[PDB]
Amino acid sequence: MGMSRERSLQQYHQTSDYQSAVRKYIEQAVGRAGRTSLKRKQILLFVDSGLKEILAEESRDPSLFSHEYVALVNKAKSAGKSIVEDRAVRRL
Amino acid sequence: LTHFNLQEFESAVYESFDTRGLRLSSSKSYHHTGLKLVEVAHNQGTRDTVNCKASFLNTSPSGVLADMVDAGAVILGISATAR
Amino acid sequence: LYYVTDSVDNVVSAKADLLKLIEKQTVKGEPRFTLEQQEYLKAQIVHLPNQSEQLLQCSDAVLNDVLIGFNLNAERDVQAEWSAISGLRRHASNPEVKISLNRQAGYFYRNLIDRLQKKQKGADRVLLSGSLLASVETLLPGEKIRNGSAHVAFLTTSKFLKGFHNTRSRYSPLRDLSGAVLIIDEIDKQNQVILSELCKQQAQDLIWAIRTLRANFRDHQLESSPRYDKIEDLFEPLRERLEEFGTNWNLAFAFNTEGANLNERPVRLFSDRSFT
Amino acid sequence: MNVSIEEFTHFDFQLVPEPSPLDLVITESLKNHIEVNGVKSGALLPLPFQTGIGKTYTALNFLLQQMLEQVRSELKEEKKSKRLLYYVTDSVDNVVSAKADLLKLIEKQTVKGEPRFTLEQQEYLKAQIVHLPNQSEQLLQCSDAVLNDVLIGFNLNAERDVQAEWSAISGLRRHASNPEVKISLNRQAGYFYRNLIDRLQKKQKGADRVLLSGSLLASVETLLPGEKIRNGSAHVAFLTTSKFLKGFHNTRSRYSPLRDLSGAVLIIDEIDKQNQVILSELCKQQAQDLIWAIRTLRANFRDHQLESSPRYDKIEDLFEPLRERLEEFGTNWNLAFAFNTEGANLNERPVRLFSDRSFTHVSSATHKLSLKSDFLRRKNLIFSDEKIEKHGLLTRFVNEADVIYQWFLGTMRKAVFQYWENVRGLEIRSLEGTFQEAVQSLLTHFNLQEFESAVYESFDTRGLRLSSSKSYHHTGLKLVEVAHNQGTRDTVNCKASFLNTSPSGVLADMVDAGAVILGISATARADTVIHNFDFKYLNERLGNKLLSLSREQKQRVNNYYHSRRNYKDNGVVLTVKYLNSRDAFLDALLEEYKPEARSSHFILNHYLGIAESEQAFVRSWLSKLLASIKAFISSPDNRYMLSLLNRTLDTTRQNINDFIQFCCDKWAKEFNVKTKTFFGVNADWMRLVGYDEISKHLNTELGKVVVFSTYASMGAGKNPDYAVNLALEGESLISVADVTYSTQLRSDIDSIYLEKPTQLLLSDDYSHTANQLCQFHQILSLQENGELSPKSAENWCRQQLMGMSRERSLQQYHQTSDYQSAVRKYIEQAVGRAGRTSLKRKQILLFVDSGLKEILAEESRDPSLFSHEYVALVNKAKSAGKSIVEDRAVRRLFNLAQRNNKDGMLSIKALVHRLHNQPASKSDIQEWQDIRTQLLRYPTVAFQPERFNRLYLQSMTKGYYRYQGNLDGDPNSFEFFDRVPYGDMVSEEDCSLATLVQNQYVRPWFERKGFACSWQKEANVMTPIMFTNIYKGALGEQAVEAVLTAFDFTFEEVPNSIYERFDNRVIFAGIEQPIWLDSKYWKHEGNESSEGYSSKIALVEEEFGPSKFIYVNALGDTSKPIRYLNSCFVETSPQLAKVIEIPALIDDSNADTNRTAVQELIKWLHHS
DNA sequence: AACATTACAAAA
DNA sequence: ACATTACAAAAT
Repeated sequence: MGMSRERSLQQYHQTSDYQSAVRKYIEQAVGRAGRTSLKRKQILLFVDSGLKEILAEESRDPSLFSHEYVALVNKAKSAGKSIVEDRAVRRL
Repeated sequence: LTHFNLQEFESAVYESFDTRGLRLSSSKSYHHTGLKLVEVAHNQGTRDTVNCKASFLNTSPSGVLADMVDAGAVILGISATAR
Repeated sequence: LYYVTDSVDNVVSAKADLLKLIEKQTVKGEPRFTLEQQEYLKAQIVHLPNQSEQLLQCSDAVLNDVLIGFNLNAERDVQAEWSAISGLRRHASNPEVKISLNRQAGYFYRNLIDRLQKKQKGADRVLLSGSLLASVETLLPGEKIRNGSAHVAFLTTSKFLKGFHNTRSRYSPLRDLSGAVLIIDEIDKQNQVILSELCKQQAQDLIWAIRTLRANFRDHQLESSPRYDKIEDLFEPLRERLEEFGTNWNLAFAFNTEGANLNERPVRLFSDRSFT
Repeated sequence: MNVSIEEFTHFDFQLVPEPSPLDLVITESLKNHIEVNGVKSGALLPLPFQTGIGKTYTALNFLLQQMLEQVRSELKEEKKSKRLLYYVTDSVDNVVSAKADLLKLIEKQTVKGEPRFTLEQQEYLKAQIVHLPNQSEQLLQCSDAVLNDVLIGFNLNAERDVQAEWSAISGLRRHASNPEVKISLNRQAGYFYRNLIDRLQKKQKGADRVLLSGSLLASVETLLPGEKIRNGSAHVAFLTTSKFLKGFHNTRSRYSPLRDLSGAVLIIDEIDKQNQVILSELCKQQAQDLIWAIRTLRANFRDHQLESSPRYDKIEDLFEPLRERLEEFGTNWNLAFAFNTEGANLNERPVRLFSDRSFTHVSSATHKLSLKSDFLRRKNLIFSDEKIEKHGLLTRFVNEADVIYQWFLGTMRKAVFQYWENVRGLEIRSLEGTFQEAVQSLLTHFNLQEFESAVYESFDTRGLRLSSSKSYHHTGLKLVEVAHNQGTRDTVNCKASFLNTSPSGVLADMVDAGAVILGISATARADTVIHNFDFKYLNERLGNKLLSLSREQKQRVNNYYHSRRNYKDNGVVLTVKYLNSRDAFLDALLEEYKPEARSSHFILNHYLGIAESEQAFVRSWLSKLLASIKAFISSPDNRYMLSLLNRTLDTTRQNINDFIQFCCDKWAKEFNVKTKTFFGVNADWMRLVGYDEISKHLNTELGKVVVFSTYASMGAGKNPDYAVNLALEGESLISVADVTYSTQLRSDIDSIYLEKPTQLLLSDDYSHTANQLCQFHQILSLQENGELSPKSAENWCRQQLMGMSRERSLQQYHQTSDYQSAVRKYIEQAVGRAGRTSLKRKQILLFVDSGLKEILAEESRDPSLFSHEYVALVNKAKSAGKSIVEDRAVRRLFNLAQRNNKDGMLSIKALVHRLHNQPASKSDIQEWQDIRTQLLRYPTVAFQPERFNRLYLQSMTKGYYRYQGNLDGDPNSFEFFDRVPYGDMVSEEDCSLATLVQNQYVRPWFERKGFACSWQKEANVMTPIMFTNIYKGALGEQAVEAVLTAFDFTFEEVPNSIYERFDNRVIFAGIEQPIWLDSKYWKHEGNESSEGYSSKIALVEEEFGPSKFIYVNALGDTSKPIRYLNSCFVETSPQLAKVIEIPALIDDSNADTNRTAVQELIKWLHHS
């Protein structure tokens, strides 16, 4: 019918694919900023609070995550756990 | 194409062999069937005939990658968010 | 061997770093490769940019050599375009000139390579050796791949999907991927790059196409030479299907619409081809 | 705000300036055309107005008068469309200058001393004139504001593809450096204009059509000058010939003037040159693959149908015969298979075939090429039979395919016209408004969209169209190349290039479409078909539509020219000299140039850079040129010399220049006169410092000037005059007119040297195919006019197809009188373009290459309109007495007799072959019967025929002639008239018509049928082929039919299965078995075999069983016995014979019927 | 009443 | 063995 981009985005935001894409963008952003070996005493990360509920849903193996991404995920998860629908069951 | 007098399909055929010359059959998946969008509208310059202009996607990017792997190519994809 | 990534800058930088690695690699403290071995290794690596940048990086001497060696120096339509582009080149002002220079470079490269391929396909095929071979390999990096001088190619994803020219035709890597090795940098973005390439295909008029196929497959036949052995049997079911379909839908008539609301807006149909 | 038409209300349209005799010459001639013919008929008026007499002023005054007539009609008719006016010439510079002079004429015209037009009237008049340049120059003259307004108003400002291109071009515009940038800028302007106008037209065609008004309308009219013509704001257009032929764009489509020429007026400057210009476009057409085209037409016309709506009424019947022909052709040639070649020599070289489409066919193959369908291989193979099989030839297949393709294009034109008629009927809008929609609808109903372009160009060159008239000028030629397809080595294609008409045919089409054409040129009626239109063909085709000046009008023009160029009464003398080559003279200056050298040949070979082979040629060119220059330097009063050569003296021959320069200096020192030289004065030089330097030097320095140029460099609008400074010139100047020191004081060239023009055959550098078509067109035009015999033309065509050199083509051309006419045309133009002013020297020196003396001495036209210099040249040449030359008229008569005989010879054979092909057609029977009827009714005609022109030849005698040739052999070996004093004679007596008509039975039949009983003593008489193969047979058949009908016999029409095998079928007394008849006019040996007669009889009985066969001789001795023969033509008993032979029906001594023979025939019929 | 943008590659 | 050149327009 020819709807608008805002309505397509609203349709997309109801999927867990959207959250995975958000976390992918955050991971790339924090990874493209640690390219050297000389580090300051303190590294400050400031995050839009709307990302917190998303980043608390990271569940993959952190064996290959960067240090900044692990710090972000731990800080988000520090607020406890939130009730979410399992991706596998809904996909089933 | 010259034996069949079908030279006007030449370009089309070439493009097909670009996107489907890379090709376990009755498996069903959007990634190797694609989609089709058809517009039925009046022909240019004449107001009493119509045409059916169709745009196709015969495969998805994942289908293209699977085709390259199945064609014998060894692919090393390097990315931190590769999976 | 292919090194593929999305950006041109990453391709150029990766080739530069490979050359640096060849130059400066050491084992146990001694240099790994001698100067001759380094030169031989560097000779096997080729870079395939878009056609405009391919033309603009060739000197006027190389292009004059190519034109003289293929007897295109007297065509007028070719010499006028090349003279105009050389004049633009010697007057490279602010990018206002550069955009036009790039566009004309692309068009001239298309025309020149088309004529060169046509000349090489015929019986009066030019023999390539020495300075002419060097000039052609400078103008056509794919000729190095075709001859066997080089086997490593640095290119972008879109260039890989479209292919590159040599003296004979346009070579498509996708049709010759048996045994090749691909190193794809930033692989997850190649999904979007490939999708953008796939969504650019030309639309087809289905009524015209089916009518043409039905009209031409009704009578026309292949020759029964050994080159066409068992090829005619591949098309018989298609001929039967076409004849039955044309009988069913009355393809002798042309198509039209009538009624309300069918004129203001064209009809749009979407199909996933299975159940949507 | 723009002026309106309501301003001319108080203007008086009867007050005109005093008209010059040239204006009367135009208007008086054009009025009698409206009287004799109608107001809707076109005309062609060639006006021999020489340059400098005021021809541009006259043409522009006529154009302004037409503009005023249009304004007056609009005021009185207070909505008819405006009458279009076109000013067409070859050069862009001439177009721009003519428009500038028209605007100046509007601004500065006065009547009785008061200004003719007010400021607002002047603005309104200037608003009606438009100029149409090429698309690149059209774009580059629009400001960025206009283009931004156009893009914004059509919502193209956000498209990326358009905006990137426009940004690139705008960036290029500001950085306009040396032409290295300008060439690319022009190319990009052309491409961007293509894309932008295409998008604008697409957007205007759809429902979302932008409304144009105010600033957007002004911007669009600035970008698209044709939109002004389409709206009706303007109706006068200045454009070039090529632009006129191609057309121009408006907001809807590309407008083609050729399709809308009804009522338009064309002013064509330098008309005779346009013959060449038009040919160029005609030679640029795209080649067509005939195999692909015919296969596509056959596949798509087999099933696809048009809709039966009222818009398509009676259009399908236009295409039904083409469908039947296509299906029959496809079965005949097995178009289900693809084509290929095999054999020796068929691979190294492609096959080339040339056809004039009537009687000139040439093949590049040494042996006849055959075409065979191999069903086992499923292929169509082209063979070379190393051993006549009429069926199965490549030439037959190619000719039939070409015929079918052209038939399809013509039927598409007819269908477009019918669609326009139906649409006009329904929606009650010109032929141009429905042309594209009709083409699209027809091609999409038939699924034949790939022919779209092929249709459009055709309607350009054949939509401009007294039918059975035969002439090369409206049939054209065809060049076919059979060669392997690209990329595949087992199929071939047949690429064909066509010329469907000649430039003369195009001009005749424009005149017949309702256009009034004024062609202005001093050499407008030259006697060349190579460098001018064919005016014999134009006269034949147009009749009184081709206007001309009477003797009194010509004398008025001559008096006006003499009054403005009075030489004799003002003491101006023209001294003409003819220069021969002098070897010792050149040797002297050669030795003085390099005194250290041993011989002059060493100097030419080493110092001048002349190769030893060409030295002699140079020694003829140089020794003449210098001989003029010296004679110019020793002349005291002369200042300005122009040397017209064939080759440019640029830096490529720099060394030669030095030698000439040296000589000049020496001669200057020998005569104490300063001399300046201008070498290499060509078109590129004029684009640089632009001939104003020579004028300034003549105006400011007291020395002689010698300019070295060529014929090609001196164009129509070059104007080589300088501003006179009376201090530098003495008393040598003379005024030859009566004008009171009009504006500036200017003089012209005073001394001239003329070389013999050389490369007088046209050529095309666009491509190899275009040049081939140009050469073939020239050969065929020379054959059509009669300058070549058919044998010479066929040999020349064969050599051209083999690929000869230009020198051999020139040698072929030099043997014609067309060559001499072209030479004299070039000389006349050269001397006419050098007398453009009225201030003349005491003496005017003309130096002429002596090789021209023999040519110019053959001038024979009326010198009433020649210039003074040309008359002086002709008189000087003729001063050597008269030379014996062959008359052009009689030689053309011989050549045309041979041409007509050959054309009839081949046409009769083709028609008979088509007749002996069962099933036959109906147009073929009609053609055969019409030919016989025309010959019977008009054996000789007084006027030149129009519908059957190739059945007759023009003889020197009246009603009879002599010939000597083999009527069954080679048509190229026939001789006619006094060349064969003792030969076969064609007249009324050799056909024994007078003795035949004396009989009491044939004569009433001839009167009631209208057949001539005698031959009028006329100049047009039938060719020998028609006298022997057609006329005598018709006489015998008619005599036999009348004699038998007098005895109560009935005759019925033979059916097509046995046509031309037997003339008639006989019914008498109701005998239920069929009876077949054969008649021979007089006694002749039965060259057809008895086995052939038996074959015919068996063929007849195969379809009709037993019957009767009669072989009767119309005229002969009636005492001979009546014969009975069997099926084997052996004499047998009357009780079992099947063939009855009658030796004579009417006796040849007293014209008495053999009634006994008729009675015996009746008894024979009673015995069966 | 949702959501809220930049960037690029091959050109024909 | 002939004969013996330059110039134009519309561009696709």
